[PDB]
Amino acid sequence: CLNRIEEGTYGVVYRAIVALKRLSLREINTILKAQHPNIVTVREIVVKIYIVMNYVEHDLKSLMETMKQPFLPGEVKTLMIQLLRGVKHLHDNWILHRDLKTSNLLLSHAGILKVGDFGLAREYYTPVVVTLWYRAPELLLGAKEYSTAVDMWSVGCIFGELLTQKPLFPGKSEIDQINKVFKDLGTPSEKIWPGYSELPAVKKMTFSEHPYNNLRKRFLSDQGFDLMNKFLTYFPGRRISAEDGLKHEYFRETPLPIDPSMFPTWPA
Amino acid sequence: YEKLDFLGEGQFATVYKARQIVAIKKIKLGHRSEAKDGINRTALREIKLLQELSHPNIIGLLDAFGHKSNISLVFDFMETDLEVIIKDNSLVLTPSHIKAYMLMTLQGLEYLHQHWILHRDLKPNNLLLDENGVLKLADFGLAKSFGSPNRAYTHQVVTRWYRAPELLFGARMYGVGVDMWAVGCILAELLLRVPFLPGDSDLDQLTRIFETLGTPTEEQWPDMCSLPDYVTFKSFPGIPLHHIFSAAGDDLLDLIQGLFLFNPCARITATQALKMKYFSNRPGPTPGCQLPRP
Amino acid sequence: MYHNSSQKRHWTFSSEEQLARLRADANRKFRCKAVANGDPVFLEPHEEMTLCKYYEKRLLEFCSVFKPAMPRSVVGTACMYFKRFYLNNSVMEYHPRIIMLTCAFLACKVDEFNVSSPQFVGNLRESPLGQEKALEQILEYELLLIQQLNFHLIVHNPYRPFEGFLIDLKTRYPILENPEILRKTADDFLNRIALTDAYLLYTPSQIALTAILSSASRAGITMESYLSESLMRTCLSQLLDIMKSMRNLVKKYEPPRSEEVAVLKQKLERCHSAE
Amino acid sequence: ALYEYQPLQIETYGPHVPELEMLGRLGYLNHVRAASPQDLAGGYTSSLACHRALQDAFSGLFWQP
Ligand SMILES: Nc1ncnc2c1ncn2[C@@H]1O[C@H](COP(=O)(O)OP(=O)(O)O)[C@@H](O)[C@H]1O
Ligand SMILES: Nc1ncnc2c1ncn2[C@@H]1O[C@H](COP(=O)(O)OP(=O)(O)O)[C@@H](O)[C@H]1O
Ligand SMILES: [Mg+2]
Ligand SMILES: [Mg+2]
Repeated sequence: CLNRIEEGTYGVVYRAIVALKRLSLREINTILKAQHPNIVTVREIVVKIYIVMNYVEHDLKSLMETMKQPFLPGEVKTLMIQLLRGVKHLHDNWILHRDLKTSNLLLSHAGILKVGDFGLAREYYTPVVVTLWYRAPELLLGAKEYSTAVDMWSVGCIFGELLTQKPLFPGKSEIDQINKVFKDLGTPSEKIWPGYSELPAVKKMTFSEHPYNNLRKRFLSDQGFDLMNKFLTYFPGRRISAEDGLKHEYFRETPLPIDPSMFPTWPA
Repeated sequence: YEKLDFLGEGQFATVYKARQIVAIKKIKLGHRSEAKDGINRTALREIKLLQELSHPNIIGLLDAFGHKSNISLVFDFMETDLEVIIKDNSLVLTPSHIKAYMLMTLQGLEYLHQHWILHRDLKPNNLLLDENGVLKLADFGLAKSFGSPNRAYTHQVVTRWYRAPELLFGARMYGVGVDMWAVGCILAELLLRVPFLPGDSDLDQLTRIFETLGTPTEEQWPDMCSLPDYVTFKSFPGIPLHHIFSAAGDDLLDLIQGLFLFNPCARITATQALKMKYFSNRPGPTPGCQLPRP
Repeated sequence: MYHNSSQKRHWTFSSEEQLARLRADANRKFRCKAVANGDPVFLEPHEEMTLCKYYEKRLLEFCSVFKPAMPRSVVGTACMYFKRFYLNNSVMEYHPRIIMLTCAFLACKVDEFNVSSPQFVGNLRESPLGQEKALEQILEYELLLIQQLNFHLIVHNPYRPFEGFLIDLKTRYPILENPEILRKTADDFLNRIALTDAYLLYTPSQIALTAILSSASRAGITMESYLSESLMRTCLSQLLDIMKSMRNLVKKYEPPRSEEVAVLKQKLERCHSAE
Repeated sequence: ALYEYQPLQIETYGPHVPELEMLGRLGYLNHVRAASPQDLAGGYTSSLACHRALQDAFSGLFWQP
């Protein structure tokens, strides 16, 4: 071991170049089942239990914290392409990650985004998952069942963070998070959201009404707005998927996705 | 101090036995930004708090040796926790046992609150039982002093199961009530052997609280709306207290109701709780040597 | 509370003789250690006291312009830590500058004044290299200060007792028309008590009462009736004698001399460079 | 073995401070900052601040090392 890169609640990672994460069966099985170029590649398993991974130089959140100019649209689009490929590979393997955030996203010098942190991933459930700043409204309102829409929301929020280098909904509290989502997007309705009244939170609580589609003032192309609204579709069954998002016309625009190799360098 | 056994690991630190038999809690460094801070703030807080405290029902800090990297604390060996007693189905909890546990907890909190200090982390596994059945509070990482209208700390301190509605509604400033509610929850657990309000989400926790004890009104909470995280609720009738705890007597029902008022100011304190008729009523609380042992 | 606290049990002394003998013991111990390691370069204990007073004033100035604003409790705790550390240690071993910096850092940590290390050193009038070097020395010496304080990290200051006595005078003393006009001057007197070693000899309640009564006497207002009746014969005499000793200590204190502190600083740098 | 409450007693080495329940009766709370309704919601009253100030004012006032 060389140095502890960061500390975690249920696992701590050291640099050695490889990464040695000390922690169980759920995480290792999920990480093994999803080998991919855009997914953290486990090299071997050693014994406390340790997992050896291919070392990446940086993560997305650290890069955002220590850089002043905004992201250029081309590398945003390239990172979205890589993220969508990864989440679609996870979906094909019947894997729900539920822990998609900029901290988990790892970016190397070669411009390759390689997701990890499979502690919260499961085979498809658990009522309370996903961080508050990226959790979907369905799990916020106590939905006992959920699907790929929970990862789709996290991807959309990560896109919103990419656009402005600031979290879209950094709610101080769960009630504050719900209020922020309702204010920025507009409160849902039964006509907009079928099965609204069935949600446990609405049955036992009351919220405030807000005008619809207030997120546009915060920010992106018109096709970018269409794809963003595809991320912020309230209805879980209507929300777009990664496969269709890859097919969207926003990925073919004037700032075409630059290749991963042409990435401006940053301190290591 | 010859390390001889491993006693578990948490998020704050790692604890292990040593030869009188003691337990060392060695603190691991925090995050990357927290590694540059030096000695962990939780460890320093606990050091000062247990250095200024002395009571038979408060855990005793003995030594705080360490090195440059981090710090390590030493405490008396604490045989078991209260959560082990509760979760063990082979242990029958007679009303005298509940009375004795509540008495020890309330006396410890009385001494703690007299010195203007809030535990803010009350829950059964934090109450440690020794080989002589002397319950002692522990895990003073979140313990902070109260009384001065100058320092306000995060409301998200207690775990979701034992969090008072004043904390759940996002209160900057609070008093002893945030402890008392937790005590009541512990009491409820001792009466049911299962968590009283085992909510998964904090909003679900609020729904469980209001479904069990009824939605509060402006009569029982004069300034409930004033809180910033206040959320409106539907008026649940609330299960009557005697239905939830059938075997508990009238005095125990009054004690539970007092511990479970929605108004933190009107919620009974440790001194008031010890002065209720329940503790002086027959039967007498069990001694330390007669408490159940796994 | 103070009446059962580590400060009362360990860090309050009978008189200045104990303080002088402890400081002389520390100086002699360092001299013996140096002579065993392998004569005119060692400074006398009074010179050590002069340097300690000068760098305590420097720590006061540091905490005065600190950003974010330092609560008075934090600076009081820092000064108490400085006095406690240098009561049993020698300036010839550990440099006063880094020790006062680590005292301020530990006071910030203990008093729940959350400031990050880069934020903590952004108030330093040094180069960025100087700031990061100061950071490493502070991190090195924090545990040393912790160990030298006997892990007694809670310090009771006279500001809260001063507020309490002001409130009590407001409510239970109709004779005094307005105690508020007696605050500011007392505050100034409190500052003087900070400079001397009265923090190591008398409890904060006595210090606050002495400051209030000195402010009252300076304005000509006499309130012996407050002590006699409102506060309800040996006890009153002892309190009066304690106040007299406080005023004598305040009068007797002498500020540092510029040429003297310059010479002492040069000598101290010589000792630290040599070993 | 029954139980009957004994008020725990520790010497403050100073003048007696009034009991918490009755500070407002003598007008002690008149000379403090009134607690805002947000603090009252969480169970914080100016009585606590006044009592803490008075308790720390009279603590150790009569002590001789
Ligand atoms: N292979 C790697 N390359 C770069 N950074 C890594 C790598 N593995 C882990 N990390 C760092 O470690 C952190 C993840 O810690 P993690 O193991 O998720 O802790 P926990 O699982 O307890 O939350 C991330 O912030 C990331 O920056
Ligand atoms: N004084 C003590 N004597 C013996 N064992 C102890 C003592 N204090 C703590 N322990 C053990 O060490 C472990 C500490 O973990 P814990 O404090 O629960 O972590 P966290 O606070 O992060 O949940 C507990 O499981 C407990 O059994
Ligand atoms: Mg992680
Ligand atoms: Mg514990």
